[PDB]
Amino acid sequence: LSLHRCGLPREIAIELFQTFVIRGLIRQHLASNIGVAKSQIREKKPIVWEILQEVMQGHPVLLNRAPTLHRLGIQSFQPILVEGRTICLHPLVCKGFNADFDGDQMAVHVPLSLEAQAEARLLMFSHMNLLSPAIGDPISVPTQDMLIGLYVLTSGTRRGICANRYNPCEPFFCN
Amino acid sequence: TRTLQWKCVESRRDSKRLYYGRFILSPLMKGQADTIGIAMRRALLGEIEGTCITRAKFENIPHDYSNIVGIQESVHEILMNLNEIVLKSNLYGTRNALICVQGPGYITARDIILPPSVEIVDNTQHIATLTEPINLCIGLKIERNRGYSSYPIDAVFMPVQNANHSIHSYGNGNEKQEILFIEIWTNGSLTPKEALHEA
Amino acid sequence: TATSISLGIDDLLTIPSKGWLVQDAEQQSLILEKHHHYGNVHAVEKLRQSIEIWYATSEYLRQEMNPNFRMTDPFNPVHMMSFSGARGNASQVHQLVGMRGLMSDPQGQMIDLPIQSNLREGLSLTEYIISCYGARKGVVDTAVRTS
Amino acid sequence: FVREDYLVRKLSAQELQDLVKGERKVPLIVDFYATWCGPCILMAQELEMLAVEYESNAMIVKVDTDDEYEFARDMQVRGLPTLFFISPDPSKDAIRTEGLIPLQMMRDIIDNDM
Amino acid sequence: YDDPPLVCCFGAVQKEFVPVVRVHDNPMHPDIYSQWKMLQWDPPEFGRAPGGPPSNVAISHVRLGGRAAFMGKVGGDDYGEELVLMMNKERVQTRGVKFDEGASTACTRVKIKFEDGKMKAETVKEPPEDSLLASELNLAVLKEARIFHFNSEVLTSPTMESTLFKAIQWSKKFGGLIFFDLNLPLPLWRSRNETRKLIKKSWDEANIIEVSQQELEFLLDEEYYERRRNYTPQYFAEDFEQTKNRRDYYHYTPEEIKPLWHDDLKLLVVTDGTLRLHYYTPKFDGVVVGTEDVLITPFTCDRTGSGDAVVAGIMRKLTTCPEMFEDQDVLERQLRFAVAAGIISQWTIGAVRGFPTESATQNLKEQVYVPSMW
Amino acid sequence: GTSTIPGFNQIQFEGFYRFIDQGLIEELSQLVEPLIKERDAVYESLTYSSELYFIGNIPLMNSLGTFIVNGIYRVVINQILQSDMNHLKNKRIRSVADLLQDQLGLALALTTTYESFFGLHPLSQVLDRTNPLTQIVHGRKLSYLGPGGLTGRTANFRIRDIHPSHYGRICPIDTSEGINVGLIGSLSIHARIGDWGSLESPFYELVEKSKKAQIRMLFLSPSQDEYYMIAAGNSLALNRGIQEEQVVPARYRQEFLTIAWEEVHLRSIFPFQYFSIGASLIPFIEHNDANRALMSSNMQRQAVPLSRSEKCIVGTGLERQVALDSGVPAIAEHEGKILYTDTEKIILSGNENTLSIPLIMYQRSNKNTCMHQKPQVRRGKCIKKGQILADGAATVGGELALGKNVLVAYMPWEGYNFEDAVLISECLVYGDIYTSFHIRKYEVMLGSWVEGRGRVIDVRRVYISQKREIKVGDKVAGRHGNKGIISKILPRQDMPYLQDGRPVDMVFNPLGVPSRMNVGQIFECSLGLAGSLLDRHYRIAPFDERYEQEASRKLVFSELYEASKQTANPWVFEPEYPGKSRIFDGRTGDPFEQPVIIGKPYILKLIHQVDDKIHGRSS
Amino acid sequence: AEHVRAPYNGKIKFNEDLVHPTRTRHGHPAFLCYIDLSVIIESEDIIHSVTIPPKSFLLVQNDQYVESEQVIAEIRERVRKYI
Amino acid sequence: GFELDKKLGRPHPFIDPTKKKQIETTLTSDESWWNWRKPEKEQWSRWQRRRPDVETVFLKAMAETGQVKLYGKEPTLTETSLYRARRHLFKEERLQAERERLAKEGPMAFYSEWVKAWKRDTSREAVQKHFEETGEDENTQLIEMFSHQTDREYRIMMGTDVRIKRDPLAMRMKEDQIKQIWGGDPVYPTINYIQAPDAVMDFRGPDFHEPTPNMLSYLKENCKVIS
Amino acid sequence: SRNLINLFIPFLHVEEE
RNA sequence: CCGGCGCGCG
Ligand SMILES: [Mg+2]
Repeated sequence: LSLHRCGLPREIAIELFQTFVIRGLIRQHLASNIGVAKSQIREKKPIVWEILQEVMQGHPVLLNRAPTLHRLGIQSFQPILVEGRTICLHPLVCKGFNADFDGDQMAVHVPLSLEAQAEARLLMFSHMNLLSPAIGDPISVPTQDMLIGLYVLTSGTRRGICANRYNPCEPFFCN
Repeated sequence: TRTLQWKCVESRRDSKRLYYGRFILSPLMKGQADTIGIAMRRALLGEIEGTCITRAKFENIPHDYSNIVGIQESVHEILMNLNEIVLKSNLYGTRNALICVQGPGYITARDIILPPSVEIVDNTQHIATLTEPINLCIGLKIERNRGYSSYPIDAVFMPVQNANHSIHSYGNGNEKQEILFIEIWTNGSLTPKEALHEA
Repeated sequence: TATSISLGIDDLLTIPSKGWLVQDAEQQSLILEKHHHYGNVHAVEKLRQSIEIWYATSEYLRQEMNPNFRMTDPFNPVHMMSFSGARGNASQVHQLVGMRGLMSDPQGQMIDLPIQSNLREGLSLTEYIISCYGARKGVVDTAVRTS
Repeated sequence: FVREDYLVRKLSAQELQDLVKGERKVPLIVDFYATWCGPCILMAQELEMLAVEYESNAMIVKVDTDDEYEFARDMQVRGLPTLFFISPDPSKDAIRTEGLIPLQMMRDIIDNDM
Repeated sequence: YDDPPLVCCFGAVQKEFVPVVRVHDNPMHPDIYSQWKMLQWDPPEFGRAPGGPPSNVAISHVRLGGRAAFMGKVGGDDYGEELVLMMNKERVQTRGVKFDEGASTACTRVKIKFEDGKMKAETVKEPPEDSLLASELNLAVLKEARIFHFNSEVLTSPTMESTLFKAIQWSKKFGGLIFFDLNLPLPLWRSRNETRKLIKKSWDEANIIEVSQQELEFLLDEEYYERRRNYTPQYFAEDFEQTKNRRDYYHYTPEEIKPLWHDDLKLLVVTDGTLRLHYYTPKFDGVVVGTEDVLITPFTCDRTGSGDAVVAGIMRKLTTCPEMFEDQDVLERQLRFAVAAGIISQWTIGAVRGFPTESATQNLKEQVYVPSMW
Repeated sequence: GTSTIPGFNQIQFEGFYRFIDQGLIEELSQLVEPLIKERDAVYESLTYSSELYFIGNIPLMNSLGTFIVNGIYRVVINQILQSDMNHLKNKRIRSVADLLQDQLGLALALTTTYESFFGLHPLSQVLDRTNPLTQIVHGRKLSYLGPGGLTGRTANFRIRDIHPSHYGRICPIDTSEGINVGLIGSLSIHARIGDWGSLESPFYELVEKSKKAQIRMLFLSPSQDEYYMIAAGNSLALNRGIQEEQVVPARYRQEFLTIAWEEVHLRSIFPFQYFSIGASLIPFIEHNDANRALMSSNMQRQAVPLSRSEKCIVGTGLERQVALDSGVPAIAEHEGKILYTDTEKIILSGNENTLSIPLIMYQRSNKNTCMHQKPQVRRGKCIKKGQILADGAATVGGELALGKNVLVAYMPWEGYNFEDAVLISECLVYGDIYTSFHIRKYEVMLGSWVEGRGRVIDVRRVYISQKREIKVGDKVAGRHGNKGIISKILPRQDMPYLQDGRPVDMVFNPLGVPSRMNVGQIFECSLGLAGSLLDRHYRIAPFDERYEQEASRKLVFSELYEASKQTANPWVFEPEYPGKSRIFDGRTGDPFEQPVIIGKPYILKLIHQVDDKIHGRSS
Repeated sequence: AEHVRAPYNGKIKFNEDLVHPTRTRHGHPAFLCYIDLSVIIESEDIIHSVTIPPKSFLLVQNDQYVESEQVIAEIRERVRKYI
Repeated sequence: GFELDKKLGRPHPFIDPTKKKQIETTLTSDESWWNWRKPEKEQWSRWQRRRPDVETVFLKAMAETGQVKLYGKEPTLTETSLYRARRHLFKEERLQAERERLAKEGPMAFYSEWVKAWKRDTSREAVQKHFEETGEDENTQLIEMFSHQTDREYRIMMGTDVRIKRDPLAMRMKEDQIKQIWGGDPVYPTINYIQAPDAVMDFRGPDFHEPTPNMLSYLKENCKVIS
Repeated sequence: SRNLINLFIPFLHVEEE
């Protein structure tokens, strides 16, 4: 995932964006009225998912873990449709949420009005919230597996007695 | 005659549904053995197709979690036994077979009336046992496919059980050649040599 | 993934001098117990000696744990998992490769028996029971840190 | 209402004497055991299984050597576990088996010698 | 001749079958055998480290790194073949085993009589284990073997008595040593004098003898040592260590052992289980302090085969350390190995199943004792 | 319980019998067997009770220790209350005997009040039937709450702590999570309830020469526990002195000492003495931190019975006791011979007595878990009374079987095992390795596929079966507090594979060991691999280092080398780094740079899963 | 409270007349140091010197043998105990 | 000798034997305090044996082969730590020696170690003669020789895989050397732990309680509930 | 593509009898 | 579509 994206389950997405999917169905003359559109949504027609995917583009959502200890406990992401029944979360935003993948759950909210959508897009997205308000340290810093990978990558040569068995009394690259 | 040769260095039939084969391929230039090994392993594990039963139809069963009087195994056990039948075929399409026997006795894999394009690998594979003379008619569906999937049967189409390969230095670094070994385990629907050629 | 750091029983490295230091502390505890029985020291002197000699031994193992990793096994998986700052600190590694030290009973006082083994060696039945004192404290203190 | 857990009955020297003296229709198997003997536990389980096997076709009894030591010595018992297979025919001679013999061995002895 | 030196075990091959049986005053439930393990960790004194058939000693000796051969006869039925297979899988030499096609293995024909109002039995046909003839002996085994081992169970059979004495003559001719591991069976506990007369010849034909504390006290005087154990001073102890009421580990003086001593006796070992190993040689005597812990594994402990492990360890160290017979310190150091072997053998159900290996025995010996005692 | 582990339901069994013995008479200051069968009471929602002569109906306790009211299984749990206030010698335990007799005191001042006691009393709880482990551990709980007992707010902070009087009576590990921590206890394996309401544990008496002492195993109430010097060490130590002045750790007067053997009165010799059933099912528990032992016990109670069950390669030896005392398998009530076996019934005949034993076939639990039974005997087999006849759900060969043995690697894989995520292979999916049956009840043609989608299996109340294969978002855990969510499923050609070419089934993050401090999972995975190659199973009692230093390491390393040598698999034991081997990337065929610890551990599937937690709402 | 440990195996060499005898909290005889005491360890190769800061307890004696990493010096509520 | 082995890094004592002095005479327990007296009898410790590890076994093996030399027969803890620090260089030397042996002897001589059924001469000269008299080149003979290898032998030979690169010292280590890694046989026999994978639990065994009676049948047996 | 195909052609080679 | 009790998860 990107730092500004999250994965939404298909059922959660179709529930949350139901009115927008109804509007998308009616607008392109594929539904006669609201009742027919709702019936089509209930039947899980293959064209319902196209409209859901279309209307979820550019519409942010708010994720929130249970013990909201600071303001970074709720953040805004761009939802995308993922297979399964789980919410896909970026690894670099887990520290702000204080979240690990051993049973934690999250709540999703959809801003409806244009002002709320603008607020979520321009104030709550993770790419403008890289610093913690408590003291100003970065909050989306690589941790654990990424940290070990970087440490191993930048751990230099073996030197001295750990490189040569005996006292010493390498390729050259253009770029 | 050929400078680069291949041969089967070991062939073994441990059971009716588990064949083994080891093959050699030397001499290879440095780096060729790794490419051949990885591509051959991925082809053997993912690209080889098999045939198996995918759908069985009963007549007097409420649900697949019920019993039949006179048959020791329930419907679920019968379906599980049917899922383990190993077949072989070179053709595609949804062929159908038939089980039409009268008890008592043992229903083995040789009791299946197969179309001419499908063969049984193991005649002794067990399906069910009849304790009394009750009628039993089962209609089956067989197709050739890759990977894995009237009661549906979860069919696993991969006929290669496992694969392995190793790379060894040929000797002095005149051209730093290499030796490649490939090990193939199949379920008897095709020999390890046939699996190698098909891959 | 490419390096694929892992963790085996062999990688849990106890410093080479633990057996030397545990033996010295055992010799001093044996001598003082006999002279306490002789009436040459009193109970508080014996109680202080056992607690402090085993706390000093436990603290010395933790101090030498990192230089042992830095000079002899720099790429040890346990050392890399904590020196890089990824997951785990020196105290938790000491519980695995050094010794668990001394625990405390619920009413403040320290138990006059050290846990001289680490988790790789395997706690004795007596040591495991004593180590359960801190396990109960952690869960109970959680119920009050949040409320 | 509750079945007993053990089918092998413990007899005294006098009771075993009366049993052997009296008329017998089925083979009689006499076990000599002591609770302090380690091998006697396995023999106890084996003889329970044998008693389950031979419902009414054989009689399985046990004698404790801590209560009938002199009786055991008289019957030429040199150690434990020791089994005595007594045929219902007084003309025949009994068989003494020493050691943890297999269950199939006891079945063979009972079938082809008693 | 290959190394280590071969030993020969002469007698009957049986599964389990502890021979030493006496009366115990602490019986458990007659039916609930799940209670009988409490008599394994609180055993009768005679059953602290029980011995068994010589096949147990042979198997234990091979497991401790030695080479052993079994000399005896089995039937040609299924049981004899199974016994020979069990001895073969343990790498015990079978070439000294004679088969009898017409005999039933471990089966004895007896006739039940009612003399003087009490039921009694008399042997009609001896089992093949007691029916080995001097013409059926294996001369190559007796020539190669450096220690000849047997039990007093063969003295309960006249055929095996004659065969045993012929085998002893053959072994002494070729230079082997005679190991008499008493293991008195149930009949031989009736009275002291008859047992002494019965075992006198074999006792005098032996260079190495192992007896339990109960066996030795029965052979000398049971009542005297029972009275000595029960003695308590009326007013005060003669020394402080006598105030602790510790378990009695009385070491018999060589003057007390003098009735049982003879000229060809190189080493006599009295075993109080694995706790004490009293050794006597023509030059010196002493005791090796051991220990036991069956309460460490209360659900798998079983003392059967412990004495076999002790005897096998003694033979294993004797065949490879000739200085044991002449050096006291070396003798104690090597007897600690047998103590460890006996200790491990108490931790498993079954004699053959729980026989330790040399590596485990050495490991336990180094763990239990301080390094200066190794 | 002097020489064997006692029945886990023996406290409930003895309590109810005592209530029938003296509780009925002491309160009346004649019962007839119930007309409805035990199966009939639950089938059509009645109460399993017997008539008292017409005063009322007295509920009857099942041999497993649970009552049935309105067709609902119920368990009566024990209570702790005031008889050093936290000393166990100033406490009492009220069993079902005290609770049933007390209600008789209210009843006589029957049928209605007993009905209202099971429904409303907090100490009467619905039996947890998730798996055989939950059925037995529920009845052995000890509570400070309930009427006459302290509330969580009422609870003192000095309570909820471990008291030294608890050793051998109350498990120091098992406790509830949350506000009720330290107030919900659990009985030890060898614990017993005495005649004064106190808990007793057996200790071995070491006594002088001049004493008979026919039975050396005697139970201590906590009042007399103080005044005995109890040692837990062994006697495998000798120097140039003698054995009696060798020093061992001991307990005396609430503190720990180190005295000579000659001053020791009692010995703690049972291996499972100080723990409950949950903590006694963790192999190599002495290498796990006690914090994770508490969570491991809870996780084992959430394991879902799988459609196909298999035994663990590595265990503790308490699985057989759990299976026997749970009642899930079929146990013979009469010796005899087997004559007929099928899915629906087993026929046993012995001593002119022929019995027919019905078998449970796809029934529902209170937690929507399926129950099923399969014969464990063949026709013509002799059976002793009390021997197994059939295997139930989560039970194989008379042992508790809550999980599967799968090939596992411990390495990071592209962030898909970040934090606590688990990466699994497709083989676990199409192989039906972790497939479980789940059945709901709703108050339609039989055998119809409704659309909660599932197959209608029973109509009386509609029961719908759901076959649930493993999925992304499902929770799996080992027996060492190592839990994780499945986040990715890969084809077998993409998983890392060993030097024998076999791909692994799960990949675990190695970073989860040091912070969690559970080394026992590394021991079990290595030994599980060795047992699978050697065709061996291991049942190891805890604290094996009492025999020698590094006893678990010697056992695992030597068994690993035996498997490597016998099967000619040099990667199984590597002298350079025992337990670890170089594995290959399934995507490139290139080896990973460092050797990876691999093995075949025992992994469970837990109830907490998706399809029961995903929620969405518009309006 | 920090512990001074012997850095080499050797013989401890210092004058006992510049230190005041005391008794530690563990019941052991010791020397109290109030000056800049110099302690010499005669190791296997080179004679080494260890500086003991004042206000510290010197737990070793002159001419005593010490091992490496062995504590040689130490620098630097009401509870009821029942017997 | 010294001052050149130390400079070059060749195996040498840490302390020069010539520039070494004793530690004189120390307190004889008659001029010592009670707490600093050597106990009259040796005390059991549970730490009296050195812990086994991989480093000791490998150092002993390379001392046997002469790759390194130690101060004594048993490597010390200092030497074990030094080997743990520098252990990759020695393995690389062993691997390079194996590569040179393969380049010198040829594939037929090198790989015949893991083909025991091959009895023909594997020298380069013999391969040349076989090619001359039969027309089968070195590759054909190599393929023929590998056709007699067993699966066990082939799996053992996988330590020579170019990607695995198993230690040649570990490949040829014998069982008695390997067992010293964990210290030898456990004192508690493993046979106590071993259970058959297909075993059915016998509930009438010595480790089980008595069969639990039916509660109703138990009540009726004691004559307390009427029919 | 051509190099890969040339690498996998030889497995289909047959020999003259 | 209302509240109590019990058991859990993070
Ligand atoms: Mg979490």
